[PDB]
Amino acid sequence: SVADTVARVLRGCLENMPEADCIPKEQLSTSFQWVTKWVDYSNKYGFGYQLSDHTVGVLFNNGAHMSLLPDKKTVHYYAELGQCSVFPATDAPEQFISQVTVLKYFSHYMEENLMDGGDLPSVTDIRRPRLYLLQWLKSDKALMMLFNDGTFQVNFYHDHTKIIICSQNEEYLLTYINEDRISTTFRLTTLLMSGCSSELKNRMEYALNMLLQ
Repeated sequence: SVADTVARVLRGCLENMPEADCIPKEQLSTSFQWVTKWVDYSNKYGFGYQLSDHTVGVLFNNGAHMSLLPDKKTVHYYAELGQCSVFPATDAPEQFISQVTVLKYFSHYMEENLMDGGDLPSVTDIRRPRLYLLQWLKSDKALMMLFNDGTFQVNFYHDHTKIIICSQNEEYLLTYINEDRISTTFRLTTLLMSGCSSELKNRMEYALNMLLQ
């Protein structure tokens, strides 16, 4: 249903926007939560990412999810079945220890082998009930990540281009991160009217197809 909403929106814009050469000229200055780095170790432990605020998250293979907050000290854990536990990392209870030291592993792999996926400015304050990954999908072309608040992100392998759909002031936004990791953020309402370049449009289409899976 979170997914239904994002699809409904993105199909809407895709089926209704015009033909264009260039991307839209009207562009915004803002920040919001998005995935700056990620790491797939799903063959063994699960899938990890880092967010814009420097929270580290991991979706484990068994369904559970852990986040390390930007203080590097505080953990938020959801079980498979939804149950939320919050405790500090170093004083973890027995049955979470293996997973915490894995969370930590992911944090340090990302910190010292990977670079930020984009030049969006770090969100200083993320205040809402905080994000966790609902769902991820990899095809041979791209990685798709969907968060509990509807934030939608797809990263293309070939050229490190990315698309991000989020909602900010009760409004839908799409940002394109290009080959140079420069970000441009539009109003969806704006893309609807003015359309965009075929390169962006094709990536939007590819993204939608990932969502309909």
